[PDB]
Amino acid sequence: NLNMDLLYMAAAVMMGLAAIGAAIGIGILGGKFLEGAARQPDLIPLLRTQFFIVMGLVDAIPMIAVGLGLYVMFAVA
Amino acid sequence: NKFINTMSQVPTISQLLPLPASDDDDLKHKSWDYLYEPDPKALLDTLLRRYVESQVY
Repeated sequence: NLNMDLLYMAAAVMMGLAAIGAAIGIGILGGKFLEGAARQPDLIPLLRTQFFIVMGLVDAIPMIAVGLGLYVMFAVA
Repeated sequence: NKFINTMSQVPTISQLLPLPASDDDDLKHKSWDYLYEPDPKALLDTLLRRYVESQVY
């Protein structure tokens, strides 16, 4: 019935916005990383650690969104 | 003239422009490359002008 037709729509909108948010967030963050690695070769191993430290918080909410999208799609169905 | 020694000196003629091809080789510049404010070429021009002034002095 109608329930599943709207619930696939709901999961779709939630994971789509999650995808845009996460991907562009890490896109900007990584862009500053690469420019910071460009000029000086010394600290690639250092910035690439601060990169993960921050990239964790970028992915905080979008994986709430993805978890709940998968939850809707396979368990609310 | 060149003050080679306390006891001896010699007259000389040396080219200051165009900039002579002094060896001046290093590759450590990769580690510390200058952030050119405002521009690289403007800074380079001021540096060359100062260098000619310095060599004359």
